[PDB]
Amino acid sequence: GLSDGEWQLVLNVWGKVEADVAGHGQEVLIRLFKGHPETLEKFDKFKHLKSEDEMKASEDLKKHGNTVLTALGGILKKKGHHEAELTPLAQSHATKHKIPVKYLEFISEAIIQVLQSKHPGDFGADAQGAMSKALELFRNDMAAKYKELGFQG
Ligand code: HEM
Repeated sequence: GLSDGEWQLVLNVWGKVEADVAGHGQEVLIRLFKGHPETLEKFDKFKHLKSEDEMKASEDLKKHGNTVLTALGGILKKKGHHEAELTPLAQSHATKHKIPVKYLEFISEAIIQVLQSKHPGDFGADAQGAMSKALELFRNDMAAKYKELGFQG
């Protein structure tokens, strides 16, 4: 549960990611790969990128960042009523990609790091706390679906 006011600060800052979705997606995955290299091991398509210059050059890394943030935007706009948007994600991530929950935590922190670097002016103390609670609900709900799916890391 976030208040209505919190959901508003979340959608507001989300408006700035939507003015450049692939741009922000690409830096989130770089921040993630740079910050927890082990996460790169889950991506066949990218385990061959050896440096930040190669990641930056990567057209497919950019398309995938786009995918990720377009999926996450759809969830956020639901303001917590996102079961339907969430299921399919939990099903592939658990069964197919075998992504532990800690990895969800890693990407949540890269998302916040990107918004802080790119929009300091808009991403003050209030927007920061609201976005954190929004990503923390997303992860708690993903963890529970995992659980009913019979998994979890
Ligand atoms: C904010 C959290 C995330 C979102 C919204 C998200 C979204 C997606 C979407 C929409 C797809 C494509 C359709 C599907 O397979 O479900 C995808 C595929 C994938 N995801 Fe995620 N993801 C997230 C986090 C993660 C993390 C943290 C990892 C790895 C450490 C990861 C690994 C993968 C892989 C390996 C694929 C298939 C990539 C390919 O085409 O080879 N995801 N993700």
